[PDB]
Amino acid sequence: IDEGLYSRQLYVLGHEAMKRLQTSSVLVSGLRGLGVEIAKNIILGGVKAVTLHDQGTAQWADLSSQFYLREEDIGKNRAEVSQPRLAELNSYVPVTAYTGPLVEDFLSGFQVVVLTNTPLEDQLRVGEFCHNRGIKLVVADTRGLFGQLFCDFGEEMILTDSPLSAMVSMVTKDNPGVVTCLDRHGFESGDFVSFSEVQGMVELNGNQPMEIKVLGPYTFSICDTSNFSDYIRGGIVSQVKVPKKISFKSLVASLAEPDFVKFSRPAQLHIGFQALHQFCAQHGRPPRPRNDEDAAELVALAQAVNARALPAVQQNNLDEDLIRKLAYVAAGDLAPINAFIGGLAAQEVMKACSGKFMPIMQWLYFDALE
Amino acid sequence: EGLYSRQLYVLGHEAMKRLQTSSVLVSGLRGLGVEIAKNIILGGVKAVTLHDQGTAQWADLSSQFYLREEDIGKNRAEVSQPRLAELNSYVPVTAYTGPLVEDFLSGFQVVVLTNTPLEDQLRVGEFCHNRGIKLVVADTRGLFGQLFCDFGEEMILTDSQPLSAMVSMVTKDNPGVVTCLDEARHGFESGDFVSFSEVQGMVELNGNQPMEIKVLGPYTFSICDTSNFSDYIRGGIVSQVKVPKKISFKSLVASLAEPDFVVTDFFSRPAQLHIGFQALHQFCAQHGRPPRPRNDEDAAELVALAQAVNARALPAVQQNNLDEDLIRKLAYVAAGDLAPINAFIGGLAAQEVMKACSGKFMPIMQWLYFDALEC
Repeated sequence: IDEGLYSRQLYVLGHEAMKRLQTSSVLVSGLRGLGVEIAKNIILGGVKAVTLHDQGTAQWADLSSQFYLREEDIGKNRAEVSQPRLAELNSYVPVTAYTGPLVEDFLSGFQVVVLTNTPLEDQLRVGEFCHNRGIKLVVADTRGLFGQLFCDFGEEMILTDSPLSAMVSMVTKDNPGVVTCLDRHGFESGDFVSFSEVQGMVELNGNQPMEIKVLGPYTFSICDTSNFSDYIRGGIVSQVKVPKKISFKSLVASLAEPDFVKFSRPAQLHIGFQALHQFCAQHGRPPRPRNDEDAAELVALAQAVNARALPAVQQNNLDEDLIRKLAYVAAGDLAPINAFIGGLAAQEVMKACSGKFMPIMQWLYFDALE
Repeated sequence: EGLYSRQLYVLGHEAMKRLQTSSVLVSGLRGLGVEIAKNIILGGVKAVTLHDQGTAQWADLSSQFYLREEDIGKNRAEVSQPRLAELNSYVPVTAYTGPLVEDFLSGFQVVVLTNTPLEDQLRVGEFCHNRGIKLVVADTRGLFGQLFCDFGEEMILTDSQPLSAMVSMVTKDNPGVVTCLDEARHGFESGDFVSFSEVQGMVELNGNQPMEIKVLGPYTFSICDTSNFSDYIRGGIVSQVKVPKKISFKSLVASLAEPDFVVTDFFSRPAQLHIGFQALHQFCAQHGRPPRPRNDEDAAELVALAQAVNARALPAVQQNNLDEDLIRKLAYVAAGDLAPINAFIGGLAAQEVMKACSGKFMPIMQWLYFDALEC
């Protein structure tokens, strides 16, 4: 909408004005701490609908961080237990539970998929599918003090970013208002624009950036101006944001060729996280703290992961200290971390759900106590 | 003898069974506050007290998951409390709906302020600083977040070319004792955290998490218990990983005026938000409401308030050219109460509370300012 201005759309996207057309349905997979934080945020955010997927049952190790699980739930399905309490967050957002396999024609009924507590192979599988049939993917993970966030919003996303100016010769009081000037173009459509020094309709000056619709070299269409004051000559226009198609690698691709985005050494976490999946897949558990053996194993795995990695990621010297910290600190499931990363993950979902604002560039790594 | 990274987990709330020393006040039960509370309770602090004098409003409901439409008009702290109490049977949760008087405050080790007017933030912060009560201030204005920490001039924490020394002996004992002849040996003090490589015989020392050091003489110091290790044979290098410092935190009053910012300590934008937030507080105290979202006159007033805050500002904060786009944005923005933001800021603030209760770890040095945009 023309009336909806840049700052104002930033809100509506970030769950403000919840009773607005909501178009994207979301699968949140994995209902341990991380996923229930994400699902809670996402339902309060008011996305069209939300399905909670889990094939695992509630375990003692899950109780600490999952605020909707109790002692009376151990052994019952995590999604089925969480769904009633999550459904009560708001009347409008339908919450459903699915305990089946993430089969391709099931996933296909979704615009967004969040993966949590998911083995690496399943991430690659689900992710290549999602990327192929256009489903937007958020992958989120917490290993003690460390966090990981991935996004593939598909090889197409129109993103707003940020400067050429023109000199206002006239603007109408029409719906939409129509700006003019002397010899201005390149504004095209979808550009957001700001004003200053506009005599007459002073209201255009301090306004939010407005979406533009170019009609020609001298004229573009601004936000509706019917209920404003009449115009007089003075005034300059500027260009505040422009759209760009950003192309996203699939998870399988980005894993090998990762673009990174507060932690000082993400490529090493990246390597470290890979090795961690390899460890868990071997042993069936993460590394125990107070266990210098598991940590040595993880270092061996990290070294090999580093050896096999493409020249981009590949480190000349990998931080074995950092890897050992990751091993010793992998057992942990810590509410404040989950809540924090669950926060970031939910804004990713919201971005994937509408608006097209700039998503995390596939990989983000975090240290809590650096 | 928890090794160092095990210690980080314990601070985190990894084990809630072990003894808990600090009781916490969370004031303001709006969505940001309830988020912090819920995190801190799952985290297993000794005791939480929820404070709110205000009643559940329409705008409170989108965040603040516990509140529903039925709760409108009931006190936010009291509605929030039974549900919060179910999260952890080890953690006593109770509501208080009275004013923040000195008698009430004095019992707490850590006080968290959300939803608090500035003049109340400063009065409370002067008090907590004088008593050595650790303060955390957390705020959300739509897409913008604000985070503040005062852990007292009493705060000690460990931090990071690293000092190295050669090992002459390690006893097999509880605790084990290291003998070291290096001239470097002088740099190592009690409470340093230390790690090893190249140790022969007692190989279990090379793998381990950094352990805390107690110095016994000019040539010796005591590490973690090695009673069940293998006999030390020869060689080895002891390196200094972490080193304890005493940092002094400015109280909130002083810190408002001379802020140290973070994601700068782990340039103009936070200083400018700092101003905006100050401006925003003044605007709200005057109009009894925030700037309306579609109102350019509100936005232009905040710019004038902010421009004046800037003029009074000190060189740490003051700008030659104030980004009025940022201020106008913040005004267009203030109404917002977004769940993913409060959650994420509420995660961070909770980590801080944790550090305050049992932390030798680096809290936010002064202010952390956030915008919901990423590079």
